[PDB]
Amino acid sequence: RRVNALEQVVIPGIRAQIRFIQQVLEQREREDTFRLKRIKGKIEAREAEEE
Amino acid sequence: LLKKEYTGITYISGPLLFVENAKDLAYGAIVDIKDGTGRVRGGQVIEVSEEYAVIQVFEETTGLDLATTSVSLVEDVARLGVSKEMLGRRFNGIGKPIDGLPPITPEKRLPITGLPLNPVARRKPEQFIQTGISTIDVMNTLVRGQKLPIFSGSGLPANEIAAQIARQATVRPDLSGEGEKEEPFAVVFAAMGITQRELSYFIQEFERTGALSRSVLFLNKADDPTIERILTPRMALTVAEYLAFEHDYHVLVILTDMTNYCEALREIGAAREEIPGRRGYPGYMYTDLATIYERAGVVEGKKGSVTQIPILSMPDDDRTHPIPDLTGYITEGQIQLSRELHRKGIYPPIDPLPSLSRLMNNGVGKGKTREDHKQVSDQLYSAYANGVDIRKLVAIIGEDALTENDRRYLQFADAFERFFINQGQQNRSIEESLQIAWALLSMLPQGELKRISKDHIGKYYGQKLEEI
Amino acid sequence: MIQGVIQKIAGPAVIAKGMLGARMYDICKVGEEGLVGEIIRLDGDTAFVQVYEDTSGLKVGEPVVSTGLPLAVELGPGMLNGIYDGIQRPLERIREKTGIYITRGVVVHALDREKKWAWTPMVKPGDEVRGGMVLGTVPEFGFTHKILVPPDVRGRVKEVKPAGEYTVEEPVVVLEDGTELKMYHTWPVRRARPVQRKLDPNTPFLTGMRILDVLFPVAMGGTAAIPGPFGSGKTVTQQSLAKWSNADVVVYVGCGERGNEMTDVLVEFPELTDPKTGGPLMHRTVLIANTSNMPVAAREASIYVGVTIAEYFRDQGFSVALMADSTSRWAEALREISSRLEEMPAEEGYPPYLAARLAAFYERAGKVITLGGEEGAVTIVGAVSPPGGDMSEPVTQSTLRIVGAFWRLDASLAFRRHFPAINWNGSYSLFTSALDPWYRENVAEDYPELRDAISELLQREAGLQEIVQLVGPDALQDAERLVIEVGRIIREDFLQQNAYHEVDAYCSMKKAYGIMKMILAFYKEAEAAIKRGVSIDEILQLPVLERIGRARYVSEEEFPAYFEEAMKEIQGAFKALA
Ligand SMILES: Nc1ncnc2c1ncn2[C@@H]1O[C@H](COP(=O)(O)OP(=O)(O)O)[C@@H](O)[C@H]1O
Ligand SMILES: [Mg+2]
Repeated sequence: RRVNALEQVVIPGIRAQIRFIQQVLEQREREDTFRLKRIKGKIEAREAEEE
Repeated sequence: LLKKEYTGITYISGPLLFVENAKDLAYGAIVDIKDGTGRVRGGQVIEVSEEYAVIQVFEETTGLDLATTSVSLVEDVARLGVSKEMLGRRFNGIGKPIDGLPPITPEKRLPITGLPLNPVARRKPEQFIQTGISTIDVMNTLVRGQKLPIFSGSGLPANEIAAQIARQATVRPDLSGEGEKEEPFAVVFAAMGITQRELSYFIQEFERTGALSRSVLFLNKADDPTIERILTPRMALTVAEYLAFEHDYHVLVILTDMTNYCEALREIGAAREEIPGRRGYPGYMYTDLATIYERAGVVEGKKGSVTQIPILSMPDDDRTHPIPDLTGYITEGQIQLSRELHRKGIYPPIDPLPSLSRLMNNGVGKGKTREDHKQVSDQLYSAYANGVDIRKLVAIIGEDALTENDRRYLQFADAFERFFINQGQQNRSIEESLQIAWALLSMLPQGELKRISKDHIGKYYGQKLEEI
Repeated sequence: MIQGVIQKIAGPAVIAKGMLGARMYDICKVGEEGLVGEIIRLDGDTAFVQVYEDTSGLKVGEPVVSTGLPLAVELGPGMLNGIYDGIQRPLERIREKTGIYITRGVVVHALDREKKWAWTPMVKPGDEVRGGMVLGTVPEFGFTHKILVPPDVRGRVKEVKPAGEYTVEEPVVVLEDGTELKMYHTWPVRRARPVQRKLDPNTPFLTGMRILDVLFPVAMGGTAAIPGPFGSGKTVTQQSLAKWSNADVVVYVGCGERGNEMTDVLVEFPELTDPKTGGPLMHRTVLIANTSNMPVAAREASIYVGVTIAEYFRDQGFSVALMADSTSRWAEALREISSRLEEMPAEEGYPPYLAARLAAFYERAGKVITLGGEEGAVTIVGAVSPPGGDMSEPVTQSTLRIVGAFWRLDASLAFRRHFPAINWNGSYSLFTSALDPWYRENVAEDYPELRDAISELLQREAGLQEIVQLVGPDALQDAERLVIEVGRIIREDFLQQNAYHEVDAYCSMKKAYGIMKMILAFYKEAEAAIKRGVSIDEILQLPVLERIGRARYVSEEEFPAYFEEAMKEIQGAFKALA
């Protein structure tokens, strides 16, 4: 009974939680990359204000 | 009409190129790009301003140079030349014939983006379609004017199900007494990102059925330019709308593997440095998908209709992925396949619990199919859900703590999954399916049928199984 | 006025030049076709315009003309029994001029200028009027429409038109300073309409559903949110509220949803019956429709137009109910506009000022004392569509901080066809304690005790549901099995309700009260009979179970006769039971 309970219940929930956390972290990293791109664009635009 | 060329190219990078003095290019226009070797490319204006105009190229930018490239205007809005002679032809998604026959003569030239239908001009879909599948016709019935996609996995046979539905579709006018004639039926098949091994199957199935004489095929292959995948469903929907609302055809549109369309849209969006969405996808997919799905329906005062059956493969069978999630919020139901039923040889592997049809309640009933349909569907859903729950309980505890009621519910579940779902290549009428459904409900005792009124259990209850 | 030319076109955003002198949030006409736009940023000689219509085919150099006025609606007689787009244009008038497709550049009037209304004066020369006072009455579909003074107008009446029939644009009252008052007036959609006081709500908003009206009530001036995944029941629940609620005027705002639902509302409603006046149901309904394939920027305007109309009907002493089909589409429109503005996103791509807008929208509800001395109220019910059922996304979290009621939907209940699929464990309501004096007077003195007993039974059932699944249902004692079965009876016989049945679609308060009385009488008799040594499965075979099961299908007029027969059979069966 314990073997069946663990195998059919306990593991898939942990796996789903792991899969959710990975997606959240990846999304945050992608947003950080976008912000870094914008600040680099502003930095390059600053130098051309008066050559 | 005269032509105008622009040679002031100032910047080329990736898919974009800038034209300096093009102040008379309309927003969203189609341009024609020529290089020094004579090869001709296409493109679209995505931004126009006084200082420059931005043009994205439909395919790769190899071989372009600032010295010899010129840009020529084609038309202010992307249009498709449609005709009644397009039936039986094949096209490559951008509109050119690939069957070797001469091109068509357009009766009209229609914008491919379409226009929204006025909600006042619409009318309610109410004509029930008999598809020959018990799990569809009884519990997820399809109505003329509905958009009902199929949620599939990787190795599941969604395409065979779509072909079988296309073969067996009929309207059954006798149940409402609506004469004998058939208003002509048509099929528009659009394939995005399809492979040759798969495309050959659809070609052979259409040839064997003989439905190629009343069908239009738009084919976009995996090695084609990525932009041509975006334009493919829009032209198919334009042709379907033209036929249905100007020649009174009853068309059926099949869009295959819209996951390829969504990945192509992600590529195009990420190529222009935009803020991404849930999983890297663009944040405007909902509008882009709504501009495709919402073109079906029925119009007051007209005889034609458009019916959509999109097909999409769920990535890693995840129902919370952005593509199935955004498809669910727009379309009116879905048919979801199950890998567990496919593993044990059941065909078609349609799973009743995650399946849904929103237009069922106004396409069936008294005077449409018969009186007892709606209550039978509810009773089947409730009893099968209880059986699945009890079966889930058994797999942890074991087959020793079950009351005879729970044993009856398990018997109902395992008899259902065999007799009702698995039918093979059969073609079942609605009466046969309802007789089978009443046969299954007879295994439960009378007092538990709370969903059904006492008149109907006094009429149809008591029939035995007939798989003998 | 100030006139300029187009400098840059990019999506739904147009930048014009030569616009020096235009003001923020004014309405501009863009291009030769006169597309409607709005200023959202001023920069030197240029201005940033968002367009509420499709911008395909425009060219650089086309004229742009500013009107000098903000976005405003027309308020007056003739709005009931009508359907409007996002910027208040009648679709049934657009169709007769354009066809089955909606095209841009069409200009129509919001109120029909050619209909004749029976004017009835109420003031006389020499009177002094203020904002919100009543000048006269005009008949409508059963209602009596009051002609209100604009909130920012005061003066002394010089002359009044006599009784007769006039159009909406003919002046009926002329003031001493030369100001002419007509049967209609305009009001900016982004400004809240003033009131004297706001009152604490003390009367329930009867929705017609058992679980919402009993377990998680909402008041006559409160707000509620109904989040849920796809195919969960948000639209059927909001259309049932439109059909069966006790409000006087219902305003329906379909911000960015399907086009077939609007057809269903336009077809079904003219044939149904108004619950409280006997007329057609469509005579009390106002529709604002902006479908998913309509222009994106018009999603924002439709919400404001709907809430402004609801506020207008509040000032006449009516009780108004407002339904928003989805606010996530409004959030997506804000996100798209902010992306065009190249602003820095805060979280999930949404602009940082989303919460302020959501708070400003929900705050317009409440029970008030109008400027004319009457009493009115507005209720707002807003549906939220989280991506993938994730309740942690910013739209839900910003909504939960202002709403007084939270109706959480579950996909698990929707899979097993257990509708309305309200999660009774995650939902809550903050109006329950303030409605008890009304319940003790209008239904029964013991109603809150019965409700608390049912909630306690549900809590015990949920507690035992963790035990039964992995230990086995047979391991429980007789009392625990009885609790499980009574919880199943409550779940299937009382909480569940079918919105398409001819009888079960509507349920009164007294019918629900009788159902709880039946269930708790049965539970008391069963727990008494268990002490006598009777086996549990013999109790589940009692014929009185079917009487409780079929109770909700009994009609409202036939229910009291059925109730007494059940109240005799329940005692009789358990008396004869061993
Ligand atoms: N009270 C109810 N009774 C019966 N069916 C319901 C009820 N509520 C929802 N449904 C079912 O839900 C389906 C669609 O739900 P819907 O309101 O569209 O949810 P959403 O708007 O979130 O997609 C309908 O086909 C309907 O059969
Ligand atoms: Mg909905």
